[PDB]
Amino acid sequence: PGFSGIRHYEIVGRAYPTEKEPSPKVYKMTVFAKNSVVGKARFWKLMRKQNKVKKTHGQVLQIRRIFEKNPNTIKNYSILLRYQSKTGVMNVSKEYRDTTLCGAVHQMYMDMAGRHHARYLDIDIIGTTVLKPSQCLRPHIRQFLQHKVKFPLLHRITKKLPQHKATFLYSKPSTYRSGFM
Amino acid sequence: VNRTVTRKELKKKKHVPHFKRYQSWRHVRVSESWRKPHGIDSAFRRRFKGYPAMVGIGYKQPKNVRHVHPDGKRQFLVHNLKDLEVLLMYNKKYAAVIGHSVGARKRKSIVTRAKELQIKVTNANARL
Amino acid sequence: GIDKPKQYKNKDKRHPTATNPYIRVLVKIYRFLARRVATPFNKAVLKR
Amino acid sequence: VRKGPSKKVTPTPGQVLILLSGRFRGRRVICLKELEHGIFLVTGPYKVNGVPLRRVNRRYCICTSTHIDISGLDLNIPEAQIFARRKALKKVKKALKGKRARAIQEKKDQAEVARPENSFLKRGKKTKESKSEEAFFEELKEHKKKKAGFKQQYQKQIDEPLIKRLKELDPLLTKYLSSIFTLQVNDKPHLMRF
Amino acid sequence: VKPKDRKWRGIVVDGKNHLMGRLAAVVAKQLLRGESICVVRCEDINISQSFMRNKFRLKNIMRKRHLTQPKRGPFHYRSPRKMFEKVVRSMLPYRTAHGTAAFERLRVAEGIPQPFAKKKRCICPAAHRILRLAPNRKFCRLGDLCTDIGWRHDKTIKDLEGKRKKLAELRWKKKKELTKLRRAAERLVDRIIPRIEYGDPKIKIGSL
Amino acid sequence: PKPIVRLFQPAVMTGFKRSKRKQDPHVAILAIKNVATRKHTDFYLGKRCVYLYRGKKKVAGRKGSKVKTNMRRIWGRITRSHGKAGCVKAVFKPNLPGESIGRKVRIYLFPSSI
Amino acid sequence: MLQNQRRLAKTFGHYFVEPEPKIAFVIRIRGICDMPPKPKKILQLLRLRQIFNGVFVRLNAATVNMLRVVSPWITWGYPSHQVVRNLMYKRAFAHFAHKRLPITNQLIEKALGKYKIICMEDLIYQLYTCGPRFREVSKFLWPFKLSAPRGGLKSKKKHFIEGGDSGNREIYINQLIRKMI
Amino acid sequence: IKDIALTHMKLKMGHGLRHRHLKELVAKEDVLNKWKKTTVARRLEKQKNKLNSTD
RNA sequence: AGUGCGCAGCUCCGAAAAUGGAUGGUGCCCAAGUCAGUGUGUCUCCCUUACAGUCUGCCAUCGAUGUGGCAGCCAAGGCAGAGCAUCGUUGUGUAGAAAGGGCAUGGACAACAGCUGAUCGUGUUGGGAUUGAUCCCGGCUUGAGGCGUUGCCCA
RNA sequence: UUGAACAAUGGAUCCUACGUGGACCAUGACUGGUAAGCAGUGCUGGUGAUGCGGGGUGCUCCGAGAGCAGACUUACAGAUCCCGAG
Repeated sequence: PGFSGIRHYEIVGRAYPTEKEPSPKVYKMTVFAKNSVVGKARFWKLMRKQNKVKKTHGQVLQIRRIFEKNPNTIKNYSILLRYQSKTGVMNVSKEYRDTTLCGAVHQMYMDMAGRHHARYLDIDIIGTTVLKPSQCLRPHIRQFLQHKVKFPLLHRITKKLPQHKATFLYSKPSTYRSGFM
Repeated sequence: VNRTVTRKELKKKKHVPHFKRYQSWRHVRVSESWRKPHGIDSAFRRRFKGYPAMVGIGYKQPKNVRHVHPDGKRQFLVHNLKDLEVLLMYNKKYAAVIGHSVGARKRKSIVTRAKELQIKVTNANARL
Repeated sequence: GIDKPKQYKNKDKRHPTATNPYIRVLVKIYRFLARRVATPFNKAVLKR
Repeated sequence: VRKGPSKKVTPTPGQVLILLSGRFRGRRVICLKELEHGIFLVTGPYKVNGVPLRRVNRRYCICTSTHIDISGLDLNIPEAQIFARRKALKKVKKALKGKRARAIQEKKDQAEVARPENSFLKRGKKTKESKSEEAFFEELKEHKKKKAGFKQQYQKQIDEPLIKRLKELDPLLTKYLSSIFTLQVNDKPHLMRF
Repeated sequence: VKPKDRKWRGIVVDGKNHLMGRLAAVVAKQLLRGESICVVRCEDINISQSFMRNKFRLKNIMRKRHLTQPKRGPFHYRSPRKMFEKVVRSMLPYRTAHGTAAFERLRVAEGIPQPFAKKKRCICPAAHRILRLAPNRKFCRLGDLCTDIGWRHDKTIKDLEGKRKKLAELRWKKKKELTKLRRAAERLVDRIIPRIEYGDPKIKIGSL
Repeated sequence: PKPIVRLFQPAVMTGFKRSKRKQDPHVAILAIKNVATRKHTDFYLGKRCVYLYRGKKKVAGRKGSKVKTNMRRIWGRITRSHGKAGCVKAVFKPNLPGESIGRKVRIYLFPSSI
Repeated sequence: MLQNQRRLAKTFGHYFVEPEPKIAFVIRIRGICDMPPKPKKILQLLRLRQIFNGVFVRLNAATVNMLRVVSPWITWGYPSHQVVRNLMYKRAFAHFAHKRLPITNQLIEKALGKYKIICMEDLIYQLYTCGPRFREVSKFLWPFKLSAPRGGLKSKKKHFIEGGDSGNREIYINQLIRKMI
Repeated sequence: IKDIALTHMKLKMGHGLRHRHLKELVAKEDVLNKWKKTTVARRLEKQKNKLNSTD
């Protein structure tokens, strides 16, 4: 895909060392957020509500935006998430073929918004994993997990720049051509 | 200063609109002369979107060009040769406007003396 | 617009309310003195 | 493949320009030299284009990518005598307020403008008059006639070795310059290089 | 052709296989921009939903009448051309001088009459039913809807269009022969003077 | 006859600068032919433009032509772009009339900078 | 030196706890009508009386507990050195003699010579790196007036973490100042 | 797929072929010339040459 | 692979009022509905514009400074609650207010050696000035049983 | 380290002429009532006294506050057309 508007961060934090607890525990979250502001926000939203450590009493040791190692090979990311609805919480497992994990996460977010009207701040990413093509359980993924998938472009509409979007097109179009112009 | 106002600065006036009393166009009793609206529901006084302009001080013009006429000169209402001799030294800043009641006999002398002094008379050609 | 503080108005009185031209002459003299001698006494007399 | 930086497209000696406005719209001319900053002396030869020795703003001409290689031609011209001032009594409408900058950027302009000469009585322009509407008209006619005859000297002095050069270079350039540039329905000026 | 239409010049838009309101909106914006447009074949315009849905929509539209005097009430036209003119009217500010100027630049017609059959007609890609509607989706025909609510002239225009198409086929075959021999003439001249094309490094001042 | 030559680009006056319910009659919007992106307006930025309309009386023609004409001219300049679809904001003097909307305007290639 | 500490930490597998920020540029994003009394008073105390006015503030307990309570009306963030420099050299005016004077070296010498501050470089230095005389410099400064930003605000009403344009943009206030100068 | 357009030809290769082999395949199969000889190539080239043509 | 429970998104039923009518109209259906993302000082198209923000000019206000002849010289100013020069701030407003500033009417006391049969005043019509109250002038009517400008006082 | 921060043309001492003393709106802070564009309250802000941009229209919503102009930029909110902006 293109421009997954999401950056992956591996944030590491703890609490300010008090004199009763001179070495507080250290927690490392993995946050897929638009930017580091939202990332640290989610990190502290988990620090409070899972450890009673508050952004004002805590201390970030690392943030570390993570870049995709090899973005030129397609992977099948299974994302396990939970989200809030009008009624309570629901657990979801979805999977996406993408070249980047941030790409698959942007795909997951827009897919959840589409199918379930879920929102970013109402989705909480439980673990993510990468699957071998023998481990993908969904049909719309197993159909592309073949080696030589092949299909035509049939009712194509020939996207074209606004510079030459014919307002009157004195020719006759054809939805089944190759569409160079 | 015996200096006429230039056209350069006459054309930099600030476009006073044609202020009128509100609804002076409905009735002949309501005259054209401006009056500040004091109504309670008046949309004019409340300055609604498409209503006419409200007389204010933002429209007042700089001191250099305020009361200056399209001639480039201020005006001075004269009735005697005394007032011409007064304007003797400011023949470029001022223009001698003869009073409307000054007769033809004194208008003749005023016009003569003012054209020797080279003061402009805005109403030189009035009666003969 | 701006949430203004109070725009400065000088409390002190700087014009003689007296109608006597000679009191006004004295105000002129002591304006001169409070300016170009600038002593507390001259400023006080100008006030008064 | 190199985009490179941006440069001020400017006419050079021997560059084919296209006049954008005036008596000669869209005619292709040869830039000879620059007279003032932004004003150039051009001529699409009076035999080729019909455009005489002329001046042009850099702003009313298109600077095409056609260079003529005008090397080795006599381009010396009495510009002041040929092109009159047309505004007589050069800089007197009000008594000079003083030019009270003393060394640089007023004196360096006033001296540089007191250097040049003046088109004298024949090569200068004639301001209009009546003289029974004819004693001026006839004399203006012969004044214009002799001025044109004096300009034809220099114009042919340039145009006889300039056509012998463009024919020497390649023969189609004379018809290239004889043809006038127009816009048609499928020509988009914002996309046409020159 | 009548005199006022003999005087006519503008663009001709084939309304066939077009979505009615998208057509109307493109036509309206262009009329406002000052074009003269003639939307021809308004019986073959398409509308985006089921035939029955659009039939009931038209029924509930024609339900609206001035109760005091209907002859002054909303007019509900039975001609496809006039229905289209009213949709375009709605898209235009027809109650101003420039709005009525645009609406009078609009030149809707049924079938393909003569001042417009003598002209090259075009299509709006946006507003074209094939290029716009998903094949999954249903659609109707304005001539079907208008014959449903009345409009006794569908078949009358079908016959005339068949005649026009036969004449067009004759002219098309003559044009095919003429373009054959015009390519012949072009090649004959290509022998004499070879065509110099843009893709040429030879065009230069050391050549040419 | 002499060769009539075309050294301008046509545009349409698409109304004045305006919000939904009020307008600025000083800044006219012009849609130029075959210009349909904002990137293509950088050519016409700064160019001069004339709006031609016909009066009844004969006004003086070109400067020095000394022949009159029924045409009348309002000159302006293309000052900036307007939006994304190839419209420009031009300023005229005097302000463009009201029946100028939906009408053609010539945009000359000068002042040229290429 | 900070970069060298980070280099050594990354080398040997340690955590460089980045020094917590000391200054913050605070910009008034919201307007002036419908103002609750306590936010109104705190914005007065911050000298943010005009919309799109900015001030430098020290970040400590006292100032942060005010920034929190007036956050729905302000953004703030940690400006970069060059952003501070651009602000000072293009937007800075002196609050001196009960006037709003354009900063000059002579005016700086007059108003702050007491503190061995003579040039605009001194102001920029104290502001960026607080220094002892940050208080005097900031008081000497007049609250920056900034234009309505190019590009614009996403949404005044939400928080920056909620996609909006309020609260703390820890480093994304450089992107905002750059649009506002 | 809205951005691409399909050319008449195809290569015999596996997924994610490296440059080392893909360049030698396009060379051996002569895809650049087989493309430049097509009709669409010449339409596009006439368009682009009209574009980049000087006066 | 099949069979159960369920849970969320959209859709359908549930869904009935009286003039003809209203996502504002048109209409829209891979939307012109709906849910997300994106438009980056970077973008083939992320642009529009409020009387809001920024810069500038002018008006007015409230101030600060130097002055308001003992001045470098001319020009200007030269009525000390005036004027002059520079700078800064601030401009919504009902009721209400101003020891803030003015326009205007009748008449007394004064000044204009004011104007007027070479045509007063009124009125009418054009023009110019003014932010404005209003002021000045040309034309015509008209013809005196006249009028105006400034200070101040009595209404 | 003049011993918390931030702000601050301000503190003290008085005199004095008026208008007002029907209010209303919004919010889990509520009380009476089945409820009400009902009645009565609390904090704050608005309307009244307030125009301007948007909500088609609307005294109270959202933005923002209003000397006269020029340029740029935006808020709320918007871009099928009406209607500026894909």
